This record gives sequence, structure tokens and C-alpha cells, in this order.
Amino acid sequence: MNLTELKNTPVSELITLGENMGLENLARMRKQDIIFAILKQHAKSGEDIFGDGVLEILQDGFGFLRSADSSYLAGPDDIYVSPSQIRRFNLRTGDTISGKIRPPKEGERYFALLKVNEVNFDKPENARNKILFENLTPLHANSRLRMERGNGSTEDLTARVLDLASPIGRGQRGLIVAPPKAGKTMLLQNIAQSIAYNHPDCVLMVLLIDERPEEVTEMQRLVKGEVVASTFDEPASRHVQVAEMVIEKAKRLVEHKKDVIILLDSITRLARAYNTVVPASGKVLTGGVDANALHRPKRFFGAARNVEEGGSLTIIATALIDTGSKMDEVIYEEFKGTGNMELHLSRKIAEKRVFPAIDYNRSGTRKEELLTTQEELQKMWILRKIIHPMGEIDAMEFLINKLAMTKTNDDFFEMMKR
Amino acid sequence: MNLTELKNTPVSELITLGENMGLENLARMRKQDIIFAILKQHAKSGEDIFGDGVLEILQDGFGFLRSADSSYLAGPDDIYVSPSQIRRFNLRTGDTISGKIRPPKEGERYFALLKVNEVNFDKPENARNKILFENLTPLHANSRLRMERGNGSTEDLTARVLDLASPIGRGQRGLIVAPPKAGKTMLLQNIAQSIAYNHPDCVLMVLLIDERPEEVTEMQRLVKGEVVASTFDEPASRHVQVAEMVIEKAKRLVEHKKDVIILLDSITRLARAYNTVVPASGKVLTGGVDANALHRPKRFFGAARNVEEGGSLTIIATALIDTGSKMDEVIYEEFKGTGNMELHLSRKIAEKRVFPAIDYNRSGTRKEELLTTQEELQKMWILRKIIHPMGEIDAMEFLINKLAMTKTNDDFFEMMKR
Amino acid sequence: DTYQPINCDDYDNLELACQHHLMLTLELKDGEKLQAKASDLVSRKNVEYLVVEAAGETRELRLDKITSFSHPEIGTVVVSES
Amino acid sequence: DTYQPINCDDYDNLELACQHHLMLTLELKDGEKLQAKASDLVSRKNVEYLVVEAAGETRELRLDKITSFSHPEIGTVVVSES
Ligand SMILES: Nc1ncnc2c1ncn2[C@@H]1O[C@H](COP(=O)(O)OP(=O)(O)O)[C@@H](O)[C@H]1O
Repeated sequence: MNLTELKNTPVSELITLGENMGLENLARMRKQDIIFAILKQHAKSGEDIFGDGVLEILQDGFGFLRSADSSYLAGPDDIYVSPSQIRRFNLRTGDTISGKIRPPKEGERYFALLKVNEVNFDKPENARNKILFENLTPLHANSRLRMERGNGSTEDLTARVLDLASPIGRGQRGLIVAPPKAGKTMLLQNIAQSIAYNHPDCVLMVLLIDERPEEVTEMQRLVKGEVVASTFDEPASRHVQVAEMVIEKAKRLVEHKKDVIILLDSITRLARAYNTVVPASGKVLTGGVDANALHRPKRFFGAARNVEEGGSLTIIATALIDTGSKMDEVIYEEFKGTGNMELHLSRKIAEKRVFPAIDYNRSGTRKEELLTTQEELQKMWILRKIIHPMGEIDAMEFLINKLAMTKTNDDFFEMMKR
Repeated sequence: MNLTELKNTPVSELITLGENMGLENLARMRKQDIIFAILKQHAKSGEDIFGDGVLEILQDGFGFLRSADSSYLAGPDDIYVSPSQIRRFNLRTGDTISGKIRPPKEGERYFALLKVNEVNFDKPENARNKILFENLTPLHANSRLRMERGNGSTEDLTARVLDLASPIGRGQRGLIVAPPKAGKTMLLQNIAQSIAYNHPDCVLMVLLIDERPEEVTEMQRLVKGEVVASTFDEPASRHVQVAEMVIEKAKRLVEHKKDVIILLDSITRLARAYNTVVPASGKVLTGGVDANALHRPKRFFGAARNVEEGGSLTIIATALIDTGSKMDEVIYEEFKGTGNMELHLSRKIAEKRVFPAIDYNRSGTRKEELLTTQEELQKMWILRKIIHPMGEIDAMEFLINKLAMTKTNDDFFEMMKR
Repeated sequence: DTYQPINCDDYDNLELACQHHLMLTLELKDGEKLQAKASDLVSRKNVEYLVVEAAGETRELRLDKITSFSHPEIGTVVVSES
Repeated sequence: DTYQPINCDDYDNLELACQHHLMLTLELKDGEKLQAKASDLVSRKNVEYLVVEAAGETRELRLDKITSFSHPEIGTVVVSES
């Protein structure tokens, strides 16, 4: 059978297949062990087995193909690639490899690759002639990712406000500064739904770090793209691993001239994970943050760019403030001036039970004239002039009232014009 | 008869029982020795003898059926189970096994499990086909646990205000933040009494870590459900060992579509116990707590969830703040954004002899609209709007005054409005 | 008809004999003697079975049908059907 | 005539063969048998080649043209048609 759909079937359905096949006592072990067991039994019949995954090269030299269903968690069912294969095909970590697999031999504990017939959704000899991501020249974003769905629903109101405040383009590097309770999660979900509907071609990845287990489940059911998360009960090295896999996988897709969007929640929790893992260097900043700890989170955030050739990489990360931790404040200080887009959520607007709780005055984008047209930019400047005197709570209440009556931002500008 | 009945049998009663059946010597006061002898005579006569306990598999391969009365402490009377039986029936740590019990063989210190007929309160064949806890999909808590009793006594005020401040649902990962002196133990007792009376079906467990023996004695009397505790004089390894027994026992019950509620006192003490038992990871952060030390307690705390298939596990843990030592506060900072419900206790309200000293403006859950009905949530929002400008100390006085003359919160809402 | 699991001690004796390749003497309900080599214990369809390679036939039979087992090296006991 | 790459396991067998310098026997599609040692694996123009020191001239041949190869240390290996 194909390994990819086995990892998608429910655990209860796997038990029925395993018992039917001939296995027993597989109802009291983890899903990875169940999948490995049924694959082992099927391999004894001599039938070919197809598997796929994302390559992760270890420091020793060999690598494993890990699946996004388990959030790239190491397990018995992971496929093993020999160092020669990584040298035969010019394979880097993050490459998506598909092909046939074989059962482990004596002294082997993992399934091994048998025949590679697809690398990064392309022929193996064509994927090895792609220029590396580091060699691509960054550019300012010039293609607009319009969040406005235009159906006039209440959940579409957040998308319309987002277009007015901070336009988002392909290759943007945005930050969402949020207090502890400002509807941050629903803001990300609204963005993900807008991306899936308006731009089905763009590859969407949602990355969650130190997330509660129940929050992960609802995100996977809602987001149309791919959701990879690490719960807070997992070790700090696990948070780093999943983040490295996502960014490397995104880079490989961009090398094939694809638009990749990464929604990160949160850059603060990612930085704290790196602080734990990175060895101390003796230069500890305020709040107990190592100086070299933040070098790697910035590399993750700094990869967002608009490639001059085909492709783009958009990263929209959330930064946590007012959490009562000195470490969180220090982390946000270093990431303050690094983003093209800034979107500020206001606690007080949320306390008034008004959503989206967006601080319009403090949120904007750099070089926004490239994303929008000429006439639309003039209308946006008119709106910002009106909003500027108003207070943060008053502005959002006023803004939603004028948007509720209209159905599209074009109509909203026309009504506001007269 | 069975071993369990002889455990709690009064010393005078068992002497009367022993003399009539034909026990030669009963002058000795050692309870374990005499109950050992009567079982041996029963075995020689062929009389069947039964026993029960909670399985605890050790790293060697075999385990023992510990008893909840002794707080799962290792003892001579613990029933030994061979590793062959562990392989025969799929047994994990925490399973409760009841069945025939064999007297110890010559050279064996402990009794051996003669036969097992009921595991986890179900037939052995059916209990081996239960999906593992890790394979269950978490969900947000939807069905709530009402604790507003209709007695109307003075103790019911603490339950009623807790219902208004922060609802509790099945699978809620609640957290209690308390100063050193805020009447914390009273709050746990009120919840335990409320849970037992309102929800008899839900299994209730109370876990106490680093607790004085006098507190354990009264807690067991008050709480109807099982109470397991470890005294402070015991080594730190005991606190870790008892914690594993409680959580693993809960997980096995949840696999049988059971709702399990765990009250913890406290997560701060449990974190300290794990800190001193785990090997040093080479990197130590502020407060002298190892980075990998906190991984294990998060596994305990993060197990609380609402299983989609059926049943739930509710863990409500207490945390200590501003207790002098900075180790306590860094532990709380690590567990801050990890719980669904957050209930705060204020010292300045406790000093004024106003109980319960909860901070209404700084406590609450995350998704109240699932636990409460549509109408109740609006009333809570209206009440929250009134309380919000008020200070923490005066708000409690406002709450207790208006809750004194109201029998039920529904009547309180009618009185509150207009 | 319905299979009844054997006692744990009876299960252990066969388990320890099969795990280190100990020859076992079979006594069934009918009363026939089957002195051969037992390899291990296999459980299928929630029913425990014993495989005995009697002259290479590798016969498979239910555990509850065994009346008793005897051997000089290990303790010789008779299972209880209760 | 396109080039059909060999399976990963077969490629690994030749890969460590070059490292240990085995005197493996090569059998081709036409049935030509030779005894030589593979120096290394060289791939050019997206076509993999095997270089062996038969007759001391370092001949080069395609991977897919190899039918079977064997050594006294590692058993006979037959490459799949796929
Ligand atoms: N657009 C919205 N419409 C209605 N309610 C909202 C909206 N955004 C946020 N909320 C409310 O604010 C709360 C914020 O929860 P959530 O966003 O899940 O966590 P966080 O704020 O930490 O990201 C939710 O309980 C939700 O009821």
C-alpha cells in the first residue's frame, strides 16, 4: 500500500485493517508503531510499498524522511536514506522525496528508500539543477495578497480592516504584536482562510510553537493548507526541530518558483526555545537571554523575501508583549525594526469586546505604494488622515461601523468620499 | 474474603476473626504478619483468596499491584505480577487488576498474582482492545461541571463565585495561582465537595505533594473520592513516583470512556521534586532549575484534555507565588500560558478576612461560550462590565454582598438587572 | 466450546519451559501421551494456543484442553480448570 | 536511448564496493564477464557510470547496462528491471 494514506486513516480504522491482515494486540500502542507493524506484515507479501516525506539530514550524514502529519516527529515509521543517496541525488535537508520503500533488513530498524522518482514534485534530474535559495536576490514586495473575500459576512470584516491598515504582499516580513488577550488566534485563522480562498496557488504553512494540545486540533481542522505544531509539553529541542524543518522546506519550494506563506505563532516562543538549546557564550543580556540565542530566530525571520526570479516567501509571525516576563520584552526589542509590516493589537479595544482589536494608528507597512495601485493609495491616505486624530478605541468602533454598511472596500471608499 | 478488606479491618476485629478460624498465635501486633498467616492457611485448605491493586511496571520487567490506601507505597504486601502475564494481557502502568492471589513461593518475598479476571473494571479480553491515550484527539471543553449547590449555605458562596468568575468544564486544564497565605486548602475542599455531590459519576482524585501528615488526615475524611498524598519528610523520589501513579491511572480510566478529575496541590512542589531527581542537562537557567527538569511536569499538566471519542481528563493544579524563593516564581512563569482556566487568589483580600479571596478582574477561562449557554454568557459579560472598574478588594465585598441574599445565580442575575 | 483462560501460574510454567527450549510431556483430556518439543506460545483470535513440533508436524492446540504437564527437571503440576 | 537509474539499494552495494576495492565479477546484458575492481562512481551528463580497472585501462560503463555482480564476500546481486 501507500504509506501516505496510512498515516491519514483514523487509529480505529487502522486497528480493523491490522486485525484483518493478521496482526493482534496492536490496539494498545502508538499510531507510529501500528503503521510500522502493518507495513512490516505487508512487506512480507512482496508487494511494493510507496512512501514519501521531507528529508532531514542528521549531523552523522544519513537522513530520515519525516511526515507532516505527525509534525515531523521522529518515529519508527520514518524512512531512512543512506548517505550515498544524499550524495547521488544532490539532496539538501527540506527536500520532499517520493518513491518506493523496502522493509528493514537484519540489523536495520527503519524502512529504507528503494527508488526515488519525485523530488520536490519534479523529476529527480531536474530538481538538482535549481539555484540555491541563498543566491537569490531579495526584492521589495510588489504583488498584493488581497485578504478581502467580498462576501460581506461578519468574519470578512477582519480581512477588510486588515487591508486598510497593513496591506500584505508576496514576500512580506510581517509582525503581529499582540497582548495576552486580544483575539490573536482568531486573527491568524481569518488570515489563513482568506489565503486559501483568494490565493489557492500559494503554498500555506501554519507553524505553532508551545501551543496547547486542544488549540492544535482546531487549527488543523480549519486551515486548508498544512499545519505543523509542537505542544508545550514537548522538549525545547523539539520546538527547534520543527521550526528548522518548516523553514528549510519552504526554501526548497521557493527555489522552484513558488509562493510560500508561513504563519508563525509565535516568534517569541521560538526565541525562548532557542535560548534553552543554544549553549551559553558568557554574554547574557537582560532578562536571561543569551546574545547568540537570538541569532537563529532572526535567520528564520530574515528568510522572508520577494525573489527577483520566480517565487516568494512570506512570513507573518506574532510577537507577545505585556506577558509580565522580562525575557519576552527583550525578545520583542530585538525584532522591532526588522519587519516590513507591523500590525499592533490593542488590549483595551479587546476589553471593550470589539473585534478585530487592531491599533490602526500604530500599524502599517513600508513601501506600500508598490502593493497597491495609485488611486487606491490616495484613498487610503485620506482614511488615515481622518483616523489619526481619533483615539485607539474610537477609531476601531468608527471603522467597523462604516465597513458594516458596505460590502466591498471600493464601495466603502466611494461612500466615505461623498 | 480478600486482602483489601483485611487492610482496613480494625486490629481488634481481625484478632477475633483469626482466633475462630483456627489461628494458633495472635498475640503479636504486626498486622502484616498475621494477615499473611491466615492467607497461607486458606491456601492450604484450598479456599479461594482474592486481591486488588494498581499495576506499576518497573524498568526490570515486572511490577507490583500497589494500594491507594498506602499512597501506592512499596510494601511487603504488594502483589507481584510476573513479566509473562504483562506480555500475556496488554498491561500498562496504572491498570487496576483484581483477581485470585497466590501465597508467596519459597524464596519469594511477595505474593504472586494467581489469576486475573477484571482489569480496569472490565473483562480482560475487552480491556486489551482500548485505544491508547496518546492516540486520542484533544478537544476544547464543552460540557461543563456545575458546582453551584442548592443548599445555600455559607460554604456554597465559594462555589457560586467560582462559577461566575471562571467556569470549569470536563477536560479543563485549570490552574490556581495563590500567595503563601490565602486559604488555598479551603478552596480545594469546597471544589472536592462540590464535585462529589454534583457529579457522582466523575472519578475524583486528590493529589497532594509535600503535605504535612495532619492535612492528609483531614483531606481523606472530607473528600469522598480517592485521596493520595506524599508527606514532606519523604524523599523527592517519592513525590515523582506517586505522581506517575496518579496520572497513569487516570489515563487508563479515560481510555474506558470515563471522566476523570484530578486536583493537584501543588504543581510548584511537583516541579521542585522533578528538578532534584533528573540529571543535570549542562545548562541551568535562573533560580537553579534545570531546563529539562520542567519537561516532565508539563507532561503531567498537559495531559488534561477533552477526548473526542469519549470521556475527559480534568486537571486543576495550584501554584504558589511570591513565596520568597525565586525557584517558585520561575516555575510559575513557565506554566503561565499553558492552562485553559486561570484562577487567581489575592493576599490583600485574604488579610481582610474575606473569603474566598479570588481576583475576579484577573481570573477567567478562555472559551466560555462552549461551557455556558448563550443567555448565561451575556449575563456574565454584563456582570464583568460592572466589576471591571472596581478594585480587587472591593469587588469581592460587592460579590459577597449581592450573593448573600440570592439562593441561586439565576436569581442573582434577575436581582442584578434593573 | 468457549475457551477458558488457564491460571497464571499454569501459564508461567509453560512460558518458562518454552522460552529456554525445555522438553514438555503432554497429557490431554482423552489421556494420550505426547512427549515432544514445545517451541513457544501463540495466541490468535483471543485464544491461546501451544505449538509442539512433534517429529516436525508442529501441531497447534488449545491450552484449556491440556489436563496436566510433567517433566523431571522442572516442577510437575496439574492445571486447574476451576 | 534514455538512461534508467538503478535502485537505491543496488547503488549502495556498488558504492561501498568502490570504497573497499572488491574484485567483483561483472556480467553485462550481452553476457560479457570480467573480473575487476571498481575505483569509484562517476556521474556525467545526468548519466551514472562505473569505472573499473579491468586490464589496467580504467574502462567506463553505464549502470543500467550491468545485469549482475557478485563477490566472495557479498552474495550475488541482481539489479531490477525498474
Ligand atoms: N473576530 C472575532 N469575533 C468574535 N470574537 C472574537 C474575535 N476575535 C477574538 N474573539 C474573542 O476573543 C477571544 C480570544 O481568544 P483566542 O484568539 O483564541 O486566544 P488569543 O487571544 O490568546 O489568541 C476568543 O474567546 C473570542 O471569543
